Amino acid sequence: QVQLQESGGGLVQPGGSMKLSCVASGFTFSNYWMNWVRQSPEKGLEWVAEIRLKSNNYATHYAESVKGRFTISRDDSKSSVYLQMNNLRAEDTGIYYCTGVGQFAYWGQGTTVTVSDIVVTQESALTTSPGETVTLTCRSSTGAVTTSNYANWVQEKPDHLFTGLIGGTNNRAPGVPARFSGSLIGDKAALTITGAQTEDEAIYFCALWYSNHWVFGGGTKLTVLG
Amino acid sequence: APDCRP
Ligand SMILES: *[C@H]1O[C@H](CO)[C@H](O)[C@H](O)[C@H]1NC(C)=O
Repeated sequence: QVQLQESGGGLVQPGGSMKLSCVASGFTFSNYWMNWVRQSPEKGLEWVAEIRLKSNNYATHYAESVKGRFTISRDDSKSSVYLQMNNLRAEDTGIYYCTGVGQFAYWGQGTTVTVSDIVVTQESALTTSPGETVTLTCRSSTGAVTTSNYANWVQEKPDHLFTGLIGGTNNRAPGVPARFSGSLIGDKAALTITGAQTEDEAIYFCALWYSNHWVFGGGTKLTVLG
Repeated sequence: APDCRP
């Protein structure tokens, strides 16, 4: 249904520049904010930048790690979003994804870039079996998670394939199976799978909103045995 | 808030 198709990655030198592109289809691109998020084995999933709508004068926000080096832009007439990356560092190495909608339903396939504080905490691993009910949790170092953190849950399957499950605490993304649900329980956000299935073996990440930026948790590896 | 449009 929805496709986000990235391009422009590669193998670059420290100090260099690179521009990434992402072309959207299957949804009204110009009505939604877009984000870039990156994944590295060292720093996990990291939100990089957002761009808002024409009606917001295309307002942008950046992670502190890239501010002054990266620029996000969009071309609504081409249904495309871009990331200009200047003065690249070793720490910018990773897989770069364009993502958005309610708030992280849709993800591109990723483009690899190789260059050569709030903590959100999730269970490292959980083990379940088919037909069980399993609940994953997401804690903030700031204090209680509330509906003002707009908790999102996303799923990663091989090979680095992301799909959004839940946004705005408990809103299921379109086409997401009914066994997934979101909640707030004991001042943490939570994702529940009511009757786990073998195909739900995957890494699950939460993301929490703080005023004007997102912080992703470390992810939970869910194994489904039997 | 973030992008809360459905
Ligand atoms: C999203 O809906 C929320 C309800 O919480 C607000 O009305 C908000 O104004 C909407 N988002 C945008 C981006 O306009």
